[PDB]
Amino acid sequence: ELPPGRLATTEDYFAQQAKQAVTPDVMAQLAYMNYIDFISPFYSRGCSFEAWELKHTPQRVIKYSIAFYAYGLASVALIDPKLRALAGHDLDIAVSKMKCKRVWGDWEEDGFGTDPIEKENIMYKGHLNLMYGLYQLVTGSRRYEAEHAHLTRIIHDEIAANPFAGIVSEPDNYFVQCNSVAYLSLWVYDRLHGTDYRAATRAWLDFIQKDLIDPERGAFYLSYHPESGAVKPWISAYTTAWTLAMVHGMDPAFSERYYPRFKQTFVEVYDEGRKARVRETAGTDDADGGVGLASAFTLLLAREMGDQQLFDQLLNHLEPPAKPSIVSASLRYEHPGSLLFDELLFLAKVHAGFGALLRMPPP
Amino acid sequence: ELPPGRLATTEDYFAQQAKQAVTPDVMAQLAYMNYIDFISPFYSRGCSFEAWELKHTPQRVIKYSIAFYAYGLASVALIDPKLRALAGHDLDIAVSKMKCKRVWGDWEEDGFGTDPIEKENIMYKGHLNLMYGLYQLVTGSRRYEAEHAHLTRIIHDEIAANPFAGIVSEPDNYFVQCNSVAYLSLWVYDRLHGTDYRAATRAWLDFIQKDLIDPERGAFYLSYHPESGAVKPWISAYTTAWTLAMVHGMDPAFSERYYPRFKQTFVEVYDEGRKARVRETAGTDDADGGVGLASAFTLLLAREMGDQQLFDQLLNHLEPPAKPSIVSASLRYEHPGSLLFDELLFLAKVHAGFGALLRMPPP
Amino acid sequence: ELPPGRLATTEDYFAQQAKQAVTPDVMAQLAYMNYIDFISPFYSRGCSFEAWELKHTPQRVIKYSIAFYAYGLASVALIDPKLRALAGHDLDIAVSKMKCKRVWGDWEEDGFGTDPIEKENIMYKGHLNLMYGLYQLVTGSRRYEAEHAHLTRIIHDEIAANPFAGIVSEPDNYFVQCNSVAYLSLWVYDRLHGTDYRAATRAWLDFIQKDLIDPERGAFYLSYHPESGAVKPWISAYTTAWTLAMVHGMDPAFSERYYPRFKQTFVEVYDEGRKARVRETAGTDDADGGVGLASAFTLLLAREMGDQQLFDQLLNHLEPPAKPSIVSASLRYEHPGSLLFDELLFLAKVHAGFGALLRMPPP
Amino acid sequence: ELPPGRLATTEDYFAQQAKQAVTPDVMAQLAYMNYIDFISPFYSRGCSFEAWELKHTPQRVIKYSIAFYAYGLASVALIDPKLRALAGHDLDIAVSKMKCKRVWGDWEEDGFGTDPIEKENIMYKGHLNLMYGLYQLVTGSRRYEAEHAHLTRIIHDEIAANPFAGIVSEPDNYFVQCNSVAYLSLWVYDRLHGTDYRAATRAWLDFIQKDLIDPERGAFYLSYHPESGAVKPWISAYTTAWTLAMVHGMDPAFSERYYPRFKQTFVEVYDEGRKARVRETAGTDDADGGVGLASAFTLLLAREMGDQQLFDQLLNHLEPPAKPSIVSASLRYEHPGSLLFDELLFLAKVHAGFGALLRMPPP
Amino acid sequence: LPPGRLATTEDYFAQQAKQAVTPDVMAQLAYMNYIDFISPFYSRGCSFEAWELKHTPQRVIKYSIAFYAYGLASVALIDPKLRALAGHDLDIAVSKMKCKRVWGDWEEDGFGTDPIEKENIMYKGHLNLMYGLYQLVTGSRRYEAEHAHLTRIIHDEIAANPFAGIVSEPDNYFVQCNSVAYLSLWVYDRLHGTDYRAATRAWLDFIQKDLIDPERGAFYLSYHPESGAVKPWISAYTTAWTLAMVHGMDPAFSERYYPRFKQTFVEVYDEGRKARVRETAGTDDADGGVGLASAFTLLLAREMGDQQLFDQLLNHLEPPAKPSIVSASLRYEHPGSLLFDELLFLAKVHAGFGALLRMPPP
Repeated sequence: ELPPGRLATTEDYFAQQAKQAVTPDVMAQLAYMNYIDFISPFYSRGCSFEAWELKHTPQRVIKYSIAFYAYGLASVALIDPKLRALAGHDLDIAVSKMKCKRVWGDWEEDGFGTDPIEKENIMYKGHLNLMYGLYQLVTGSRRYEAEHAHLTRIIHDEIAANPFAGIVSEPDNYFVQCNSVAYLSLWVYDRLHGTDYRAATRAWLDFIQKDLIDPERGAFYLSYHPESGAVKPWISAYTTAWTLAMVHGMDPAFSERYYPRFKQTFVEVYDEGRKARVRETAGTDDADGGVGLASAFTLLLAREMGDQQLFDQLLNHLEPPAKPSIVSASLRYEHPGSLLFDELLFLAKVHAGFGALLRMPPP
Repeated sequence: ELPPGRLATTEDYFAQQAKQAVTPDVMAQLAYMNYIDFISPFYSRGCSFEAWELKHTPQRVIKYSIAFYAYGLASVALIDPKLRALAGHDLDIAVSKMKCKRVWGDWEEDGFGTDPIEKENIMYKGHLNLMYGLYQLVTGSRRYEAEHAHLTRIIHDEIAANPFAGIVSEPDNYFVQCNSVAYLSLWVYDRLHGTDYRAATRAWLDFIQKDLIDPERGAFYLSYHPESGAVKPWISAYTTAWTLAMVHGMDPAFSERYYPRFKQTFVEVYDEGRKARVRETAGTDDADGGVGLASAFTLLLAREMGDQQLFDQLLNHLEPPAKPSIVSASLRYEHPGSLLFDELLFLAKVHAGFGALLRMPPP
Repeated sequence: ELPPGRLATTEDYFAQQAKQAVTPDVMAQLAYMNYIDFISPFYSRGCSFEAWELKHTPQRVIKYSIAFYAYGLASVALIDPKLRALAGHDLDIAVSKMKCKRVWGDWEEDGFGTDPIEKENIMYKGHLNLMYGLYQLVTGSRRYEAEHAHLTRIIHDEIAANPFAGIVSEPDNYFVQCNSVAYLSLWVYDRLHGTDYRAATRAWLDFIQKDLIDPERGAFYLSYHPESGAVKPWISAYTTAWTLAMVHGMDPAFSERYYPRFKQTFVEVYDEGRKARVRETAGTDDADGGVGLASAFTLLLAREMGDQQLFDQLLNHLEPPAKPSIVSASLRYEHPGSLLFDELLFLAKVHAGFGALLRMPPP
Repeated sequence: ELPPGRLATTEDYFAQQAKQAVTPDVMAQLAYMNYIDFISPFYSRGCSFEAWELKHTPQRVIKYSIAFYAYGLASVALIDPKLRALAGHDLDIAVSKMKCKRVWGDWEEDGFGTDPIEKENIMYKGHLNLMYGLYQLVTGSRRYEAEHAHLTRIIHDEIAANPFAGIVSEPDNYFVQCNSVAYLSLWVYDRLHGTDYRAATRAWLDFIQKDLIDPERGAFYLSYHPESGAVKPWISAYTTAWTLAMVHGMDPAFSERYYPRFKQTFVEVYDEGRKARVRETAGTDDADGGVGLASAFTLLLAREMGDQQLFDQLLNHLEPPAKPSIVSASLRYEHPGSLLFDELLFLAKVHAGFGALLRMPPP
Repeated sequence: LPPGRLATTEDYFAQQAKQAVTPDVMAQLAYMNYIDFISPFYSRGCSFEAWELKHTPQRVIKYSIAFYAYGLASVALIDPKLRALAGHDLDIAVSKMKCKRVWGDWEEDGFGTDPIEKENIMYKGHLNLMYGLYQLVTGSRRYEAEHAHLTRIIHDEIAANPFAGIVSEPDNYFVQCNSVAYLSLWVYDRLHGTDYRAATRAWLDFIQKDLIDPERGAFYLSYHPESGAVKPWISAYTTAWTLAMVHGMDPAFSERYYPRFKQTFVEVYDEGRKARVRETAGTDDADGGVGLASAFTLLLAREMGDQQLFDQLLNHLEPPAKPSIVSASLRYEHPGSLLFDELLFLAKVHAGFGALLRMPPP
């Protein structure tokens, strides 16, 4: 059956790639993304952010919104070849908008520098480098090749120069989740050019397993701070869910080791097995604390790991209270339950696996 | 009878040109446009937009407001010779205001360039080139002749240089409706100077019939993107209504072919044949989705095509809930149902046909 | 008797000059104008507009507020010699405040220039030139003589250089009412210096009788636009009332010709002959449309023309619903019915005739 | 007895100097003035006006607030020697704050000049010159001696240059009350240095008795305007009360002459002799019109003239409806009835007489 | 456990011995560190989102950051597993303290463009103590150059003044702000083996002559060197803060006045279960003025080892503030004063300013 308040079955979402068609509700999300002049997020390459003003997206989170849209569009390209030209066009726009000062300008306003790419700031330039790669996989266009080579060399050189494996975001803030994106961006560059930038990944997976994970609980600590050597002593569900999802595309064995322990630690099954919600940290019964993204990031992880049961449970918790409706063949939510809501449900519904995106066949 | 909340019969609007007089409610709209110091839209040539601030007109849509007023005024000049001097004065102001940075400045704010005319941006300069032509047909004034020749040569050269037939708006955004205006502006230049810029029209009508239209449904796709070759895979009522209305003035056979199919696809007759409302896309029962202009643009198409029944039905849907009143011989609407409301009802009530404007007798 | 909500009889207002005393309510208006530190309009020469902020006076209309106060004060000087020194002091302040950028700055904000006097802008500099003259008639002070000569020569030279008789306001906007003030300012300069700048008046009265008036209806068209020669094809009561009032001081025969026709066209007597209200244009029953000044400007015209009956009727319409009260010997209105309310009722109550102000005896 | 809503008896206020102690409520006012970090008026020398922002004090009136606090503090120094060091410290701050541009900057914003001291502006620099003097009488400090000599010489030279006796405020605005302060400041300089700047006072008292006072009513006209010779033809209670209070310190005979006539003209005793309120002008029954300070300035005059009965009557009108309370040994009013409320009640409660302040013994 | 309290007074006082913070202190550290962008200790940036959300007035941000820092230095001493974290938070505390949002009132008031060069001890005293506590906790020489520069400015300015200490605003002398400056010299001396603290004896002599009422054990509000004036009101928050800091330099001084301070200002109520603190004399009203007398006295009670008064004050302060833990993170629905979560944090963990001085190295 179709549980109440849902738009399509878990069977339907997982069958999209095989049926070579997106579900009607994913098509209605692409319509929200592309249809109305000026105010749709993928209307033009311009430095126009009307779509994010209307959703009340905080400035600091727009970079994550654009990136999550981009990762979803790369899966749409793989699902339906008739939509691959459209997905490529949207990715062109995603890259253009990602480079606008509205998106990266927090870096300058906080006093960290005038150039968002030259040093640090992996939370921005990791996502940008992955988007450059996914654009070229999807389209075969060399439009951003020069910028892509420049940013990839910056990421490689900065990893090589650091005593810890990886790159900080704000100075003296190290986040595994933001590093995972940077490392995946090196895999994609290597797939495009036959280079071996991804070689640095082994050292990184060794490093994050020493100080930054609780292996019994299958959960990463919130953050690391190289100057003091401090690890914030709380484990984080959203941090772990995101990291495991991306690492599965580079070292599947790593994510398969920790995933069942991650679920025991954080996932609460309820309503006689029909629903699930995710605790953000230990020592609490409360779901979706902190940034409120544990359930939505776990939905993406469930998709990456092929876990239909947990996917169905999480989507039954997340989607119905958001009261989705289709108006003029376009998807809207009356009560989005978190930041980045339509972005993450879109991405989770279409996600083909970061592994599959790496191996994407040419046009 | 006169249906309730309407100001004049469909017979009266269609009879204006023959009776050589505008209806009282059209005269009351011209009064709103011209009467009150400072706050009327056609008060002066200055870069003053108080009239648009009071209507809460979004910046990006002011260019369309001024242009629609201009197209209406050109029909007023043809209807009533006693109003032709007034119409000419308002068109002078329309051109002046259209050149103010408040109107075109989105082009610079989005990062596309400091000059709105030199390349691309046909959604602005197409309307501006048509207004230059209509000003000169109405008045016989050579005030803008030099600017008109310069912009016409830019449009001609840009068409000749493109591998696709026509000109983009934002870079890599191609809209048939905005191109239709550019092509009509070449017909008007040709009428004024005995040139053959309109020769490029055949190639354009061939091109938009290959990839950009669904001929069974008589409906254009939303947009085309030359870099990717992508066509947004949704059909658009407002896009089609506007395009067919303008093309009818250049190749009437083209619009006559698609019009009946356009009506089957999008038009919903309701209230026992008294009213009509227009769906914006396929796969929905919802009227006036998207930008919300399908009904109002179809009202203009009905006028262009001489379809009194559909004109009457659409106006019975649009005008009454907007609660029009005449106060001190000046027309206002308490609840305009869309953007550009008074502009499009004005234009639809007076529209003599784009063909007739081309053949306008001298003063 | 004294109708309800009125403060004094029409007989009393018309008798003030003969009794050599203003009525107590006019004295209470002078107190509003002069009494309270900082917030009274005539507190100081400074560029301080607290009095206009408290009345919510729109920026563009402050120049008209100051001017109307000034015209009233010139009549106060003529009515009561004991108040002539005070009236002169208020006129000093009126001239100073008129020259503040808060007052003329719209000229620069609209993009027309950085100097409000060098060319055009007669709606500002006409009023300023008349105020310079009235200040010197009232006081005998040579304080502004140099500025007065400079501005009078600018107005004279600009009239001489124009192919039409007079001067525009905004570029290509000609208003008879604003020109009437400029021409009267030349009569006043001539009275002060024995010059013949007023000679240009004959050509102006000839010109405004050809194209700008409807002689059967005794009413001026809204405006004239010299580039196109277009006349906005609506007649205006406030335009006509103001123009006839000022022209009566230069060519009384002209205003006497049109006044009875003006009243038939626009004035509605109601409440069994006790009240009157003025239509702003033709083809309406609605009173005080447009800027909403037709009744108040007609009150001043009735005073200028010596029409006690119409004066009484208009004041019975205007004053009572405004709910005037005297607090601490100072006049206030709870519900002013229009812009410039206290200014125009003040001016109409004291107005000695523009002819009489011209012939003002020395101090 | 102690009337209801009062904090201390008139007997207690008048006995403070003799008992060498301020009343508890005066001590609680000094606490409001000095206690809370940042937001108390006498917190620091800085250009910080948080205390005046919280009381919503209009910018133009801050100069008067600081000055009235200063005059009160000079009496506190005389009443209680244990508080004289504190009073001196507060006067140091009063002088510093008085010199901040927030306080004098209206002079520049109005266009009268960039220097508030060089010419005119006696409403500011009169108060500043008196404060320099009172600071030095109270403390013996030579901190401001150089500035004090410079400003005293400016005042002396400007009096000597004027054809009328005294100095204008805004150009062409002469106020007796603001002049009275300037003249008293010369008496204080003379007491400090054995000079004879006060010699100019005889000519000033002769001048203000000719044109500026109504001798029958014992009341000064609102203001004088030297360029026109105009006297605003209304008498002013607050103007007269302030002037007589200050003149009593220089020529007691002058104030004793007019005081009984001032009370007949303006003071209304009510509630069977228990209360009094003061009319601001003639030809009204309304109390505290205009700036609303007639009652509070008359309270200070009653104190200066030793009139316990009128002091008690006015304080019974002013204090109770203001709903005073002491919280944490600090005085507040829930409903202050006028501008400068706590400042003027403070000053009136402590005022030792301007004569006594002149004769202040050294520390 | 009284209702609306989160932990017993026994639990807070036992933290150092148990080498663990209580769960509610851990939940305060989580509020301080957990959520991206909006948590106060998220980054070194000149970003004040955390203080915008708490509606912290500009002039008081400097005190918020400093009180967090003093609490974190005690956390380092209580739980060695949290000492690296506390060091990281102190790094951020110092960075944020140097942002113009924090010190910029000095320039807006017209006193100067440099907040460190002269005067302004209410700012640079706290900053100099934070530089010291950062280096005690971490061993990091990151700020050593700035710390030496500011310490030498404070020493030279004390040496130049005819009164013992340094003004805040020009001609405003506050004992509480000076107490911090002097303690910052003790910490510099502990780090470098210098004798800047030598100036302390003259300072304790001076504040006992004119600035205290010894019968009432209470300091006057402020002193003004140009006039020699002492504002003639005694202040509870002024005294509580000063006695707490002086206890770390001259314990005998604070032990002399503490019992008299309590008689003068502290009101025990609700049958001995609660206490609240009068801000001045001649009033029955509690927590007048800046409203910090009760919260500063809670810190003093902790410094002086007075469990009974600590329990009484916390029973007055915490329950009406309606604390709750959501997702292992502490919030208060109705904070009863400025700097509420900052001062309850500091009072719950405070090991004594003496103990912080003697902090064992990394």
